[PDB]
Amino acid sequence: TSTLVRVRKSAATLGIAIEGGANTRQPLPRIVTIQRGGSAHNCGQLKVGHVILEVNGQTLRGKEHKEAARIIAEAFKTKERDYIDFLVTEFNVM
Amino acid sequence: GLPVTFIDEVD
Repeated sequence: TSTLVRVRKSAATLGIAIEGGANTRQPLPRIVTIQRGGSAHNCGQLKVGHVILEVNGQTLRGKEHKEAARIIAEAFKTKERDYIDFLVTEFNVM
Repeated sequence: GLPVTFIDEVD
C-alpha cells in the first residue's frame, strides 16, 4: 500500500520534479520527473507517479505546492542528515 | 493544470 524509501544524498542534487499539492485535485505531490544523475535516480526506488505522503515523517497534507516543494528542498539541503526518507504510494492510501 | 516544481530549482 505504502513504501518508505530512503534516498541517500549521493549527488549534489535531488533531481525530482513534483506536481500538485494542497487545494488542488492532486492534494499530495506526485513525482513527475526523476532526473538521471541526481540522488533520487541513484536510489533505486522512486518512480514517476509516486505520491509523496511524508518527508522525513512529516505529512505533506495541507501543504500547498510551493510549501511542499520548500520542505522537500530543505530536507535535501539540510546538514541535519545525509539522507531523506520519503513515504510514498503508487496508488492511494486510506 | 497542476503546478510543477523541479526541486533543485527552489531558491
